[PDB]
Amino acid sequence: TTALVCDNGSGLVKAGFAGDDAPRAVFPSIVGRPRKDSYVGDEAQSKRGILTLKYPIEHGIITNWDDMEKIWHHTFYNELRVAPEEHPTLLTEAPLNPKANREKMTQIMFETFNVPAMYVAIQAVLSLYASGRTTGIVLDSGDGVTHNVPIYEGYALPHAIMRLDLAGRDLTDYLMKILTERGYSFVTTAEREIVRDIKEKLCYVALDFENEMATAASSSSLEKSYELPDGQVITIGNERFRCPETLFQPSFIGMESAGIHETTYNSIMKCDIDIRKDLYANNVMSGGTTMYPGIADRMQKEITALAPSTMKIKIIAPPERKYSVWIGGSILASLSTFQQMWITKQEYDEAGPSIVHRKCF
Amino acid sequence: SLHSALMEAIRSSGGREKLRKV
Ligand SMILES: Nc1ncnc2c1ncn2[C@@H]1O[C@H](COP(=O)(O)OP(=O)(O)OP(=O)(O)O)[C@@H](O)[C@H]1O
Ligand SMILES: [Ca+2]
Ligand SMILES: [Ca+2]
Repeated sequence: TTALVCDNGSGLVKAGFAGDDAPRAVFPSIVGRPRKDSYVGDEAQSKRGILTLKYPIEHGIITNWDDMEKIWHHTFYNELRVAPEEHPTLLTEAPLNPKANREKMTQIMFETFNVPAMYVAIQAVLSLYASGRTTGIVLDSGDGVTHNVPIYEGYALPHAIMRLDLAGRDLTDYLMKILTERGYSFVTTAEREIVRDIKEKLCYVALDFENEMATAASSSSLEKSYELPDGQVITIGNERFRCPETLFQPSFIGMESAGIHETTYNSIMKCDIDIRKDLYANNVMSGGTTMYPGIADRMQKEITALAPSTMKIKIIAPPERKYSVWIGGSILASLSTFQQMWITKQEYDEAGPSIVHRKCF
Repeated sequence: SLHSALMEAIRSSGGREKLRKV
């Protein structure tokens, strides 16, 4: 009776066993069909040239339930090599996940995979737990969506959650944009993968945007070279920080939305006055798109400008931020005190799928 | 309260060492 932990993201699945310190499998959240009859995860990616890819999770939400079932089946049987009917399964969901979506996940786990028990946790909350906290505000930026999730004593506060429809995939696309201004042409799906590697390796958040652009314009001290797979070597400059600057200025890609520093402040300002200090002192970064060097310092600067002068602002950026959601789930699911909170098959059978709201919050 | 015992466990259980290396 060992529990499984599955963290389903728009871009990557992280799956493993509760009590482990790392997920056993990390693979793209993709289903490919020929351009057998379908391929999932790491097959479908290494075999990409002969496949058309579909992403069942978009913008943090499951949009294709048939292909999401394939991802789950592939997670259980191919990657983890377990029979789901023998294991309690902890799943994760985005903040403000629609009611009908959570019920559909629950129904599938119980009626299709016949799990003995399951639980649905909000990803941001698991990241807060992984950092040793039960109170704080989480900035979760992944591949498809970015959220500010204030959390007080294990309860995410849905009225104060902020959502920015901008994350790693958009930043990759934006870096493809602006690299063309330097004269480089990255168009194909394989070239997108290269630009994503450029972003993950060379990009950073400037502490002050205008100063950094002036530095980049008057010298080459911020330029960095990158070897393409074919051996050719390109040089990138102010794109290093112009790409993630979009998080703070979404209008760079034409979004009429406030940047992540302002949404953090507004989310705090929608919480009870009583708890705001604890939120300001516990700003936890999570997700792959918060990995940029310098993002913590910039958030500290920008929130200090918005918050009252006496407030203490701390930004926590743990080193395993790509995996904090999974680690938090591994911790939670393996706690002795957690076990009464699994939804059991009997409770599901007696209440219907609406049991997930009663028990997961 | 059952929630608080879980929250207390999350903060001070020591779970993060207790995770097996894999
Ligand atoms: N070092 C890095 N610097 C910048 N971006 C990174 C880095 N590492 C990963 N990323 C980006 O993080 C994204 C994946 O992060 P994560 O696994 O948290 O997303 P997800 O869970 O699939 O998506 P979501 O949470 O939006 O549904 C990818 O876009 C990837 O390019
Ligand atoms: Ca995620
Ligand atoms: Ca297809």
